[PDB]
Amino acid sequence: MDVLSKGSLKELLAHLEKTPLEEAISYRIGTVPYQNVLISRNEYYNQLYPDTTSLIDGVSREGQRNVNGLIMSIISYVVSGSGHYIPNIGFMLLRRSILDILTKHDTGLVTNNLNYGIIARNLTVSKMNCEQRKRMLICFKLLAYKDGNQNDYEIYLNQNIPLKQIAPNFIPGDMRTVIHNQDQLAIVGIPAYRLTQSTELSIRDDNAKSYKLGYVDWYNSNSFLRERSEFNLIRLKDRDTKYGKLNGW
Amino acid sequence: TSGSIINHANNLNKVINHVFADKPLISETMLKILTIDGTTGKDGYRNWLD
Amino acid sequence: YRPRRFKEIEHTHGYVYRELNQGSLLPLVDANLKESSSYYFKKLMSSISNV
Repeated sequence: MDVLSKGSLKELLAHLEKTPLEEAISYRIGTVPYQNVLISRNEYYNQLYPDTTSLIDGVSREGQRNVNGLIMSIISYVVSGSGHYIPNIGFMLLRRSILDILTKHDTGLVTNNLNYGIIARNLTVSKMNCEQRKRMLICFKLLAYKDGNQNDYEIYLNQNIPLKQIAPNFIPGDMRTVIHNQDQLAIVGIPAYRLTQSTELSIRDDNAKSYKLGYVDWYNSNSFLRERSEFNLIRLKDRDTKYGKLNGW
Repeated sequence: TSGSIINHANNLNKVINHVFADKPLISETMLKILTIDGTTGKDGYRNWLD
Repeated sequence: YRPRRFKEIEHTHGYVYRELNQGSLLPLVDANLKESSSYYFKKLMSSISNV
């Protein structure tokens, strides 16, 4: 919910710096990812409604124990709000931030063998919307810069024409590029249209609307932080600053 | 063709008063909506015309 | 300190002419240390003496 609310590149990377890896990993068993299932949608149909479960749903799924599953759990958390079930990763890796895993070699995780095409296909890039594809491409660029695979990232964009048009423009080592970026990455937000307490047909759409309706409740909740009215009560370390720089950028 | 949005809406209300002087309820109701809309400023005046 | 509530127009269309460059006072302090220190100590002492 909090990760889906971020609407700018600066906010997204700032959230990932303060968020540990354990938030990406889920400890609920879930179900196997790719299955043709029948779900109940009584608002629309009397018969059961066919659908296919996927990894970018908002509900936890079972994940492979390899490094591929860990990266695929991080991206699903960013684009869908929930991760997958990969237990016994370890204290050392789980305490690191999401940005450290994606960008830093000191974590101890080796990810240079990853194939962006296979990861995108397993994440069902075809079913993703524009904001979801932009968020995943941000994760790919950070991984490419960590492994020195910038050339491979560019070629993968050349093969996929729709991905090249929406590819965010920022150098993963320079903070000046992040501040200038004006891409809108928000998935949930205050809706200008009429939003009703109604169900959706597919699993992805229904789960997304739950976060959208939950965010509205979160926005008016006491947990939400109102910068306009309570800026002085925020701690100085985590207070918003114009000259905000990620470490090493 | 000329003039600001605020002037366009305010002068229209005065013409409504002159045209509908026999029925004063129209201008009073029209000005009730403008009072709430106009608090935002020029953006609120645009909403009133919309 | 109680936060100030700005009007909705000012949040959307508000602008301020401010010069935000900060000039150092070191050239005055470093050159004249005895004079600068004595002036500020005297001003501070007068305030604290009335607590």
